[PDB]
Amino acid sequence: SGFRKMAFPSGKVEGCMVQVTCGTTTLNGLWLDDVVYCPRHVICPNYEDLLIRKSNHNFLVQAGNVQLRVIGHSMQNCVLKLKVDTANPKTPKYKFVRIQPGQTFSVLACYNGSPSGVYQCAMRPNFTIKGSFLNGSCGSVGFNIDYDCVSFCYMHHMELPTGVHAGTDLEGNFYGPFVDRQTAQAAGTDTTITVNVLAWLYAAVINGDRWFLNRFTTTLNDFNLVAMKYNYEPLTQDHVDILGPLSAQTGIAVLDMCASLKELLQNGMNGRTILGSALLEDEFTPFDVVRQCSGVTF
Amino acid sequence: SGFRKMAFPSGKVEGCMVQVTCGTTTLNGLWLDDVVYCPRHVICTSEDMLNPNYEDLLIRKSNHNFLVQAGNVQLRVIGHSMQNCVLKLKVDTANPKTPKYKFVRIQPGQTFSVLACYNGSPSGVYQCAMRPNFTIKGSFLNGSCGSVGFNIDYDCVSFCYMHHMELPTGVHAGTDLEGNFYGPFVDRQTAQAAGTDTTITVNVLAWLYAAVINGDRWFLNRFTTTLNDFNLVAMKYNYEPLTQDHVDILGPLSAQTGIAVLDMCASLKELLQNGMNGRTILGSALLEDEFTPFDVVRQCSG
Ligand SMILES: CC(=O)N1Cc2ccc(Cl)cc2[C@H](C(=O)Nc2cncc3ccccc23)C1
Ligand SMILES: CC(=O)N1Cc2ccc(Cl)cc2[C@H](C(=O)Nc2cncc3ccccc23)C1
Ligand SMILES: [Cl-]
Repeated sequence: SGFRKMAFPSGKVEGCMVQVTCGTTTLNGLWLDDVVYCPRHVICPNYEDLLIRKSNHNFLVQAGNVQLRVIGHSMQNCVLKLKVDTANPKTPKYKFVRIQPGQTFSVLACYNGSPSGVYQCAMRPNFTIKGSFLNGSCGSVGFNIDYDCVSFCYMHHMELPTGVHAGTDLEGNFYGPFVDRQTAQAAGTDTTITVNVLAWLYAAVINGDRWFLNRFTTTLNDFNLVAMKYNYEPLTQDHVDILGPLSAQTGIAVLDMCASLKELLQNGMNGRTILGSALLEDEFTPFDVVRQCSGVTF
Repeated sequence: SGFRKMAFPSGKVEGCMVQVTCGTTTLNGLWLDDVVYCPRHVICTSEDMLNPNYEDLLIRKSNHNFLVQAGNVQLRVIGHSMQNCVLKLKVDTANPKTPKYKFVRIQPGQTFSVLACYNGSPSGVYQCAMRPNFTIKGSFLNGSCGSVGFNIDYDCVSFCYMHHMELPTGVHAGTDLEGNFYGPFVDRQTAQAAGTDTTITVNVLAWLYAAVINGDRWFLNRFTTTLNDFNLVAMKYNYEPLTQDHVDILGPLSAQTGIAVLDMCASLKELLQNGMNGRTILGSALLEDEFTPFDVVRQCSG
């Protein structure tokens, strides 16, 4: 029993965190094989013009108390790829994956190439992450651990005026309509990840919380009309199919749980809580619920 | 900016997780140097659990009865001893991944990270607080026994909890790394119940200071309170009494924000009375109590 916002074990990622210094700028790098990946704003804009003026010895890379010598440098979108002489012995089995909004991942927050914390995050529908980052956190990575392979999905670049965070996949492609420079940028209007709220309602049912259940069901269209009114993401047939295992395990049809969410959206919690929360939680995917309520290890 | 329930990087702890098997029972062990620490109930059957004489059960065991597995490598148990409710399995290999570590016993309200494991394999990390009733609100399934709670301060891992059992209310009970239980619990299947829980007041105030540091000031008021009047109100909402130690501990946050601890107490009294009125504090509709004053300073400064 119990339901916590759980992150993947960070160990495999910790062995990849390095410090990247270029001029006065210090941020984090991800060292995989003989390449160090970091936000290209470390050189700061005409990034091709700024990069051509740099030599390899301008980038000081530090792995623990050991300096790595940079032998090459190239830019891929908004990421700088610093070729180094030493291949990281702690390099795990890894993939670079771009995630979709609503998908969750763990963030290993670092300062000066040193991991300080791990937390669970969701890619908001507005392509921002509600993270916890201070200055120096740039280059901190987001990941999922699939069996023994680390899927790198996020590299932190900046903080938006509302305190939310923006970053790229490991190929330098930003999540959202953001750019890596000091200009007027704002996070768009956010929405609730519906499939994730339903998944968390199934996790509450598995944990004995059933007060919100009702005898009612709904059509997917009737629910999507209600969801749109509360700034909830449209629920697709794919989401309904994805919730299938949880629906079979609890005996509550996805549209039956949708009718519960409909009543929670119109009537509220009425002083009650679900899994210790007075708000409907949307940062647990259906897979996160199955992994935590069945016990998958890495 | 931002405030998250943040756990410590688990890597140092992951390199210590092993699987301990005794007959049919399988649980996790913490391998530090040449010793594997695990709950002593690994020697028990499900029947024995009501009234087990652990000294009697342990004297009947030999070293080769304990199968210890570190990854895909079986470790050879060369000795065994019991220290309170922990079994210390001396092994023939010192863990090369052994970090700088300390065994620390924590007080209620203190927080720590939990690396939940099954079969010596880490599956997740989350943040926890030792409840005032000496239980932890964890996320644990069968086979999680032996999972550890820790803090990482600088480069040293402070081991503070080892998971032993789940109480009937879904909450968890365990020991420090010396085998001493937190709370009036025993490693037995006897009728045990978690006492009435209370909110860790110093932690709620710390989280209100974190909200102030992050620009949330809606809940502040023009009032102050005496410490005694705050506790008289706090007790009515099942909040832990706030001591002068707590007031002193909140000093740095009070200085940083400019809001006296007893003024922050007056805000809390008002939030208890009024509720949130559809508003949130740090993305939460409830008053959060699993962030200590130390956690807030570390997350809001470095
Ligand atoms: C002065 C400032 O805030 N910056 C401007 C900026 C613009 C564009 C890009 Cl790509 C990066 C950045 C950096 C930036 O967002 N850095 C930071 C990242 N994550 C959290 C932070 C929390 C407090 C401060 C900085 C943080 C630096
Ligand atoms: C009732 C039961 O399964 N057990 C009886 C018991 C009594 C005393 C001691 Cl010290 C240990 C234990 C074990 C126990 O609590 N194991 C478990 C630990 N953490 C979460 C669990 C979640 C579901 C099931 C077991 C869990 C086993
Ligand atoms: Cl303590």
